Amino acid sequence: SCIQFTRHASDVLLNLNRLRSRDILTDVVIVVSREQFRAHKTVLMACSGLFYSIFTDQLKCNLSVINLDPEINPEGFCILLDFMYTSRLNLREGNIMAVMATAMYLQMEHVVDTCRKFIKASE
Amino acid sequence: SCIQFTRHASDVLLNLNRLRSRDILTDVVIVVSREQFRAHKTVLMACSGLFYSIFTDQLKCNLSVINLDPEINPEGFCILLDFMYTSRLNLREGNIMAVMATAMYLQMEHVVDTCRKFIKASE
Amino acid sequence: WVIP
Amino acid sequence: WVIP
Ligand SMILES: CSc1ncc(Cl)c(Nc2ccc3c(c2)CC(=O)N3)n1
Ligand SMILES: CSc1ncc(Cl)c(Nc2ccc3c(c2)CC(=O)N3)n1
Ligand SMILES: [Cl-]
Ligand SMILES: [Cl-]
Ligand SMILES: [Cl-]
Ligand SMILES: [Cl-]
Repeated sequence: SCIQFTRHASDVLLNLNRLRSRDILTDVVIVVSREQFRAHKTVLMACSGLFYSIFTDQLKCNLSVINLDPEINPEGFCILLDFMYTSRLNLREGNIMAVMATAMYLQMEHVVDTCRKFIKASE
Repeated sequence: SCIQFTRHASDVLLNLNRLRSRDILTDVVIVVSREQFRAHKTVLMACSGLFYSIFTDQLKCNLSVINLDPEINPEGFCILLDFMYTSRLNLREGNIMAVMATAMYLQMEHVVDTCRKFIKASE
Repeated sequence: WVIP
Repeated sequence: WVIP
């Protein structure tokens, strides 16, 4: 018999992104080919199968720095980190291959799906 | 020129609630008249003007235990904590006064608004 | 607010 | 996915 507030989830995500932009309560640095990205472990886990596995590990859950595979493109990661905190994906002809490869590595199934569809339309 | 995934914010909140239910990466205990509630500081801040003020304070941001005012009803808090992580509010004739008072103290403006409207309809 |  |  609950009532539901339609905009609640969007408002929560908007506030989490405001915290990220002001570097409030960020608890991890993600290192991508020397580029560094500060974030909230819980948000990373909520969006990515890879981060979910990493931060549920009894040893890795305590790390303040995570280094990604050197094949990962920092721009592709940045676009995906922005998507995690906003639901918006900056998908362009020039970045789609790097975004898809990064989403496959991060295990972000819905992003991989839209990249496959956009690539298939161009062939 | 971004594309947007409609269900992303809801899916993020659903995963954050799964983490809460398994007590994964919870970093604070909220004490309400001896009852204890584990939660994520970032989610509490994203939903409540009171928690936002508390955890942006340079001293309180580091506390692992927060004690609420003794006038706060634990059931009212529990219903609001559930709403924070799900967008669903269990509003009933028997709890509406405690829920509204708790939402006013926590500074959750949209919850206060629906409680005022439901109370006005019954008069 | 809605009935979910 | 939509055009926001
Ligand atoms: C599976 S239970 C669960 N519980 C809590 C969290 Cl934080 C979580 N995250 C997560 C797991 C897998 C995947 C994603 C998020 C995005 C994706 O494409 N795959 N999962
Ligand atoms: C105001 S900027 C901002 N930035 C980040 C966060 Cl985490 C935040 N939360 C917050 C503040 C006030 C209120 C709420 C959340 C719910 C409500 O009714 N009032 N606010
Ligand atoms: Cl470390
Ligand atoms: Cl995704
Ligand atoms: Cl403490
Ligand atoms: Cl609210």
